[PDB]
Amino acid sequence: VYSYTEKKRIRKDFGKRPQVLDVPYLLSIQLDSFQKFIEQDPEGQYGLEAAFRSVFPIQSYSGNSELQYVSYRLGEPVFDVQECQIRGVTYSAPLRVKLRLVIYEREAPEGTVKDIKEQEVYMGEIPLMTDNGTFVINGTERVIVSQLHRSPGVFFDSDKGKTHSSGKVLYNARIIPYRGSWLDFEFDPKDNLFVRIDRRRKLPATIILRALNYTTEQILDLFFEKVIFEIRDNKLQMELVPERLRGETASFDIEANGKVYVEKGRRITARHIRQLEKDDVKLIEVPVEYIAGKVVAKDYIDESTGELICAANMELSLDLLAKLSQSGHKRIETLFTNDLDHGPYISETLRVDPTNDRLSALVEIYRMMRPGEPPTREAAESLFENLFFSEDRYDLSAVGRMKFNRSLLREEIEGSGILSKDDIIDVMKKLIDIRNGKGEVDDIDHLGNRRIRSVGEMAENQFRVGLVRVERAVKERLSLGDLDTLMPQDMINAKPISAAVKEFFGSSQLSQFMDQNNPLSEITHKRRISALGPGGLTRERAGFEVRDVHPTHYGRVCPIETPEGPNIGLINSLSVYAQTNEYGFLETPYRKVTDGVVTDEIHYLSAIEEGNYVIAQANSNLDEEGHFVEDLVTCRSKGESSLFSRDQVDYMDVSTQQVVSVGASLIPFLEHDDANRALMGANMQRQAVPTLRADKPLVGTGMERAVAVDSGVTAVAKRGGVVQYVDASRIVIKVNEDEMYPGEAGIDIYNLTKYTRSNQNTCINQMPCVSLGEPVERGDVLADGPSTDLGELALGQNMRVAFMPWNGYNFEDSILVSERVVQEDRFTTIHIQELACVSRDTKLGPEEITADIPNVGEAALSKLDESGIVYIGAEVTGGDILVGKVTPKGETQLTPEEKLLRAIFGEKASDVKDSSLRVPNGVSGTVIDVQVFTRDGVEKDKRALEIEEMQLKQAKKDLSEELQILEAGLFSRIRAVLVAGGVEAEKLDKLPRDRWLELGLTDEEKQNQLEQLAEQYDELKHEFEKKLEAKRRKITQGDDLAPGVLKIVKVYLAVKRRIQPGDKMAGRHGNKGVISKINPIEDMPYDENGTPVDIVLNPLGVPSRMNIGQILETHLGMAAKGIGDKINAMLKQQQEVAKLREFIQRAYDLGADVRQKVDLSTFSDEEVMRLAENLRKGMPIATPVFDGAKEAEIKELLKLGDLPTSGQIRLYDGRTGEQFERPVTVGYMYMLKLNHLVDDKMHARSTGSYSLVTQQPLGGKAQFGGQRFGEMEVWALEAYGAAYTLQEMLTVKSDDVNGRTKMYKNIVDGNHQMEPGMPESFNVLLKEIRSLGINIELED
Amino acid sequence: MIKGKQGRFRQNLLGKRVDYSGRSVITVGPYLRLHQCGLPKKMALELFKPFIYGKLELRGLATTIKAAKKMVEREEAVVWDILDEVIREHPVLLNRAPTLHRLGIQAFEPVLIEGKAIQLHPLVCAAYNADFDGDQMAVHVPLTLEAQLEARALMMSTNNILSPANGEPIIVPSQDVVLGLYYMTRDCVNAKGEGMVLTGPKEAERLYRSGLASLHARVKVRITEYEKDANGELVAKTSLKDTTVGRAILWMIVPKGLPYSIVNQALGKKAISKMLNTCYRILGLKPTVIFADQIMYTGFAYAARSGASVGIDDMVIPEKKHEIISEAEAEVAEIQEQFQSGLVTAGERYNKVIDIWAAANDRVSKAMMDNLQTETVINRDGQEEKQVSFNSIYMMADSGARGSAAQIRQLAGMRGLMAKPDGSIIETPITANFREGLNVLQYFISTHGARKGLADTALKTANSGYLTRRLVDVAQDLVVTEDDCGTHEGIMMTPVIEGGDVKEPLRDRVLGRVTAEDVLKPGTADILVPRNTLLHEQWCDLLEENSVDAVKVRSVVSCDTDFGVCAHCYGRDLARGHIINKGEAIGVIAAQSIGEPGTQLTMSSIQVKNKG
DNA sequence: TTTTTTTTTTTTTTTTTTTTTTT
DNA sequence: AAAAAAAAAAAAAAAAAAAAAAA
Ligand SMILES: [Mg+2]
Ligand SMILES: [Zn+2]
Repeated sequence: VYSYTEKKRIRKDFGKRPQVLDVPYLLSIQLDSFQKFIEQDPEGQYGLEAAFRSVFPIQSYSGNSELQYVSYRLGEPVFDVQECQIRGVTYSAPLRVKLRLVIYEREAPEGTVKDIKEQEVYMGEIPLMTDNGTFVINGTERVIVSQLHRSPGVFFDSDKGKTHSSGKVLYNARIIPYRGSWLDFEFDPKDNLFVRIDRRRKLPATIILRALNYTTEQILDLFFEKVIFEIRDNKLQMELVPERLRGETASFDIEANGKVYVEKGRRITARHIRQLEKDDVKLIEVPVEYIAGKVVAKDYIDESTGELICAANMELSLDLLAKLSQSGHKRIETLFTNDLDHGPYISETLRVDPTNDRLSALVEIYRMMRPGEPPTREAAESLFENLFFSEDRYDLSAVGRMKFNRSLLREEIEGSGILSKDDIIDVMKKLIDIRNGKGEVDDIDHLGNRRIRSVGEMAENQFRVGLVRVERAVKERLSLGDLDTLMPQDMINAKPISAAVKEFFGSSQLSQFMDQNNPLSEITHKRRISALGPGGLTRERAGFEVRDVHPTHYGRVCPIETPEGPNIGLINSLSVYAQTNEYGFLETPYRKVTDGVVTDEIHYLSAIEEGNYVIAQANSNLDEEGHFVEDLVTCRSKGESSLFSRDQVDYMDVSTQQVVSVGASLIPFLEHDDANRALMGANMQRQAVPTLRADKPLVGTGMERAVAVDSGVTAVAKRGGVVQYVDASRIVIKVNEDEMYPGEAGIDIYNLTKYTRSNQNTCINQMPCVSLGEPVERGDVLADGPSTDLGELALGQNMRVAFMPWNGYNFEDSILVSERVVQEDRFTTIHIQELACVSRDTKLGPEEITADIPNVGEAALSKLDESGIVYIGAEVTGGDILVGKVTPKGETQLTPEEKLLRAIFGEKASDVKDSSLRVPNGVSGTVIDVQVFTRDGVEKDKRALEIEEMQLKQAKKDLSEELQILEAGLFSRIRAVLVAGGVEAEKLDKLPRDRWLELGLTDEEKQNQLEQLAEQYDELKHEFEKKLEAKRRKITQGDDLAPGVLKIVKVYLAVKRRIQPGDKMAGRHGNKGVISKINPIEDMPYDENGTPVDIVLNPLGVPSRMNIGQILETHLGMAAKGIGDKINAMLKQQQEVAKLREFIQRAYDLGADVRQKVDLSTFSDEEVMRLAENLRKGMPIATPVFDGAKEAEIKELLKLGDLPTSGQIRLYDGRTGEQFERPVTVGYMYMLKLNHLVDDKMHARSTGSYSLVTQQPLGGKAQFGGQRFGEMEVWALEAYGAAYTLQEMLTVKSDDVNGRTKMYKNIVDGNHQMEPGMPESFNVLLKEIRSLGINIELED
Repeated sequence: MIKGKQGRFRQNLLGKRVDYSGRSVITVGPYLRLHQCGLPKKMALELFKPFIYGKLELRGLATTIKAAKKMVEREEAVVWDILDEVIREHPVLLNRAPTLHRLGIQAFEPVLIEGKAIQLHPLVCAAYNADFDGDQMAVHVPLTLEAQLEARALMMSTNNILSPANGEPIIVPSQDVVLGLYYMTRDCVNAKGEGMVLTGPKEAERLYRSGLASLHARVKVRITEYEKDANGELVAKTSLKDTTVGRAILWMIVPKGLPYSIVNQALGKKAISKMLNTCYRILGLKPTVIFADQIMYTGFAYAARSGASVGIDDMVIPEKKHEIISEAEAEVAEIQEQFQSGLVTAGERYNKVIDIWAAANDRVSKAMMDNLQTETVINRDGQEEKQVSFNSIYMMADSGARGSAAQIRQLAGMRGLMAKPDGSIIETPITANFREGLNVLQYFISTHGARKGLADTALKTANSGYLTRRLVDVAQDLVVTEDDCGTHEGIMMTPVIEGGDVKEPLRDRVLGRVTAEDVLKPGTADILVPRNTLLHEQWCDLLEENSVDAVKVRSVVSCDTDFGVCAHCYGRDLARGHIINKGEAIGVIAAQSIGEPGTQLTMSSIQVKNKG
């Protein structure tokens, strides 16, 4: 079924795969995170509750005074969003925390607290997030792009050592914690394990273990197993382990069990090992010389006198063997030595171990962290414990613990956030195992190890920083705390937390000014996954293993969409269906597959879980039961792809477009497109300016609807019903009766947004797209936003194009454009600038904004007002004064006679220099609004009072009219109730609306309801009065500004650019182009029946830079407009429904295999006529990205119109009137107008304003700057013989004031001549050197 | 004061915001000559402002200077006339953003357009490398009269047909002009106007314009060629020669000296550059500029009148594609089954799989290239016969307009086996051209190679930048300061043999460079050319006819000079042709030539094959 | 067999917000 | 205590020790 707004225009859809999981609510990653941050969590596992209970409780050292946290609440914001945009403050709200402080007596720790107190104390102010996932922080929407970073946990990374010219692999383990100090280990080239806590001076890896209080024997036992030995006659017998003999050769004749198992020189083959095990061959005689190569396991001490014969980790010499034999040491147990499988690299580390004392290792760490400090036992122990063990300075967060436990194959999923002995021990174990050929390594660019940090986590992090700081302050005060003489306001301080959090949401690299020049730009810039930011990979330190695309991005990150240039592949986007797992790893949905039945139930899989199973690609067909029609269905596996059997499939994709992002799934026919050009097309679409009148794209993808609805700027309804009263600035919706509240419904008052500036100078204008009285269903589109059209997103506009190389003007990639496209003015934006003029108070009196200005003609003052501010609607131009501002004539100059004058005061009527802010050169405009802002204690002047009264009167009108409309709804409800009971018509309509309860009504609930409504009416009166007073107060009170400013007046210029011969239009498949000429309507080439063509692109951009998608788009657009022309012809003849209904039904069928299956039979022919009216200039066609529309369908669709099947038509040449041979393509490629506008690019310069200290011409487009003559151009001139031009680019046009003036004189005087002579810079340098005692003389 | 960025030693090197500057987006400029740069009005009344003041106050239209200022700011009609007068001949310097080459600061004359976009002649879009998709060029001006003469003599866009590094021209028809030329001259077996003898070229153009004879029409005409057979004399010979009507039409643009056969083929991007270069060598410079203008114009016009447009139906797919792919699939199936049995190890199985995929890819590529090319069977007024096709994709590829055989293969044939992100070649290739659709798996695979290419280019940008900087740092010292060092120790150049694959003959690597010892013919006691002689093209031809396998050439690697390098010992400048005149710096010529072409740089028994 | 000289490989030293100073 | 001004946001030098060579 189709709602009213949907029924306005059904988009023909070519899709085939039945959707099972519709597109989710975009921006979910943002709203879910932030609601997680602020929402009162009773369990308090995440959010502000978690941070508070982490930092709390508090108490000074032996203070007998404990500060505890009770609860937290987020009060209402002081302002609301719209006035926040107007004013400039953050859209923040207070954060009131209920705290409790209790203090005991002396020698009563456990005794009852002597005194208590509790208060809802103010605890900082926190920014909030609007309904679009944006933050209004300084009169502008800042979006906190979520970041991507290496997850906390342990990552045994090989770290392939391409250095050393040896190929050796320096296996590296890195226990990265979420909060604390790192801890990594690596094998050095000498096969010795080393540690460098926090990347400071490397230390032997053993050190921490012997700093962990582990004895050398304990260290050896933990790292190494042992081999038992026994002195038994000559050639002491040792426990034979045939398993240990694996990967070893018989260094001696193995003749045990009366059998020659292995003669000397032969390996111990599997045959011999099996024979040994079968006979249970065990401890046997072995040579002592063979044992000589072993290493002593324990610390053998001569028992006769208790003298250390030898500590462990020493090789066995026969003298030592005899010595221990005489002492009675029957046991000669040695560490099991090997290299193939049990390489004891840590034994070599122990050999390199400089010391063994625990305190010695503590001192080693103490010097390691803080070099050169005085060694100390207590401080060293505290350092060693607090680096890892102490919770406060180290915390593997729950994500970190989970990853760490899973990496070490622990049975457990949850544990403490601090490490332990066994943790590092097992890390070392697996590290040596990997180096010993037991275990592969992880790759950090596998999304299982990458993690997605949203806004909420970042806010919690910064707020926890603030909490620990204020807690430190609290402890400071408590240690000096007085006895119950101050409640928790002196101990507390809101300033640090507020400063920290506003520093984050404001000045941070992840709070970018929202990209608002299109709805798609907004939504893409929200759903963004950046690899930069704190604790991340800086855009130059990152290499290439991360700028690449890993084979798990599929379903979690769009390969196509990413900015190019400096940082390519660091700023990946998010798939359309992607989510964030509870830990924060990018999951994705898959269709559960039980046997052949692909069950429509959906399961969300993380990154690692994907590999464990085998998945089918989305466009694998089915047979109405979920069974794969092709039994050996293509499927993907642990980074692989093969034809798996019909039963060897555990999951299937949800839809044909979960690999891409919305920023690139809007592309149609994306399948028939190279990845490079699709990437550039997605980047282009993201920055398309919203033209004057939105135009529904003629070839969409079915994703434009959802993108526009969920982006935020479409004024989506809230409750269904009827549209009581449309308007250009407001829509009022009478609610449907069922959806009405228990009382006082019938009111929506959707305040549309008339013209206002965007964050890139593009009008954000919302227009109403509902006819009066039309019913509306919930969640529909009442008012089109900027670049929206009945809900559908409309970025650019259609334009009938003809791929043919015209006379050159489309040479490289240029684009003709017939005058018609600019004549009918379909590309024309409404850029709205914001010039801000301020009035500071510097030395020598304040700045004056008076209209009185010296040295200005009457023309400038003609349009100003008396105060000095231009009137609204003043068609200003270049150079006109917007604001009349002046300064008090410099400073203290001349001589002490000037000080005498100042004592007497000067004698100047003017006594003020001109500093008025004019229109920037080269821009027209019609002033819309001029806001005035006043520092408190500054009396509002004439213009300020004018605006103040205007806004106050308008606000009075607004409150009055909303109250009136709500009262009208209330009385309509009263009348509806009075239809039954008290229905006296004459008595009802005789008396006025003063009393509609005195009418007769028996004992019924109706009169009780009327009494409730009357209470609502009186409450409405009182609430209206209070809102009115509050609004008056807010308007009247002066707004605090930056220091030293009396008042600032900001004026919003509005301009109407036009498509012109330097812009940069671009299709959607990356096919850029700069408009090269605006031809007359005639010179364009016109098809057979007269209609010209509005663009002539260059064909030779197709075959190379292969993006043949756009040709398919052109053809399908041609067919779309063909059906449109057919419907237009039928309507112009005023055909009778049957013709229309039949034709539209046929066009919508076109369904060899499709999913539309629409029917216009039950369509209320009036609505069929409305549909024809909305389709009479095109039949919109959808084409999901990879379940596209095949060519044969396009041929049939064109054939439905009378147009030729080829997609090509003969075009006549307008200028001559002959025929182009070689018939040419003509279709409707939906072209954009990217906001690289020529008149924001061009910037001339002859002798404009110069610089401050460099004294060169001032650089920058914002200040009339000339192109920079960098070094490489200096080389370019040197290569040529041209020298004078270089010598003049360096001296007579950079800094030489005398040379500049002389050259200007010569030019105006008519002489073309530089002045030969060394530039004065040489003279300055010469005197500089002569300052030093250096001759630095000249020569010949 | 003598240290750091503000140190007054390294101060004129950091960068200076030069006055009289400019900027704009760029726009194509056909109808311009090859030495004209369409400059906007709104930017040419703020560049030549002081010049306007001078010519205005001098003319007396407004004697006082402030009146002149207020007149120009008043847009009075006279100021347009005065500005036209001052910019009558006042060369401007158009500079692209990264100025690797020494052509990247070429200078043009101005012609004023309306609007705001620095037009730019199409042919000179190559040296700049601009692409008219948002590229922005800066306009400087030379003030002092010496600087004007430099901008007109040393840098004018019409005195740099030959780039510094490689001798051959860098004003070479590029994208649409070559497609137009290609279309304008192609042999069609039978078409309107077939089988007739018209006249010289004039009646050929008359026939085409009237529509009587189609553009492609194998027909005999009477072109007369003025060949320089005699010593510096235009010897004229005329005769009934076969050609095409379009070929006769194009012949009118060729200047006198060239022989007719220079344009009788189907002019691609190769033969057209060869024609332009031959015109250079035979009739000097200025005729080459006139001929480049004419070729660009008569290429654009007939490209338009052709209307070569890329309909989708012209990317023909082989009907044998699916059969070949099924055969390859069966092959990999048998190989995999055999590997499962253990008869072949995993590595051998994988190598065999990729090899048979490569073989199938070759088969499909040959099939599609055969369907695109030829394949046009048409009656010749008798029976049928086949001719090279006119499909717009194939027409482009054969012409070399933009897109060689590889890319059209990717458009119609299998698009290959995309290597995994590491670099190892994927076992299962992409078996779907672009005309048919890709699949989520296949497209997601292609993104790997695409993004790796993009990132590697982005890095190689700065790599080539650093390399150029080092080179110009160690080369800027030199300057050709000695006419002749009078040495004898020049290296002996020979054709370079790449292990049995001699590529560069003695032609190039001794072209122009001055011989040290007198070239001796292989015949004994037969001095071919004297000692200190310039090896221009005719002497090179003499070397070819004598086929000298080794000649001693003076080399700058060892010239007896104190602080420079001999003029003779350097050779030709390889930007103008004649021996390098005293002064022109070669170090910052060299460094940049060995620089700029850096980003293009990618980041048992012998069988005798010849008679000898 | 012992001492001295030379090499080499390892280590350590080199436009906006905040902080410190002044009134 | 408030307001205004200044500055922060891997290469190589030296030296210990190991190894060569001469007395
Ligand atoms: Mg470009
Ligand atoms: Zn020389």
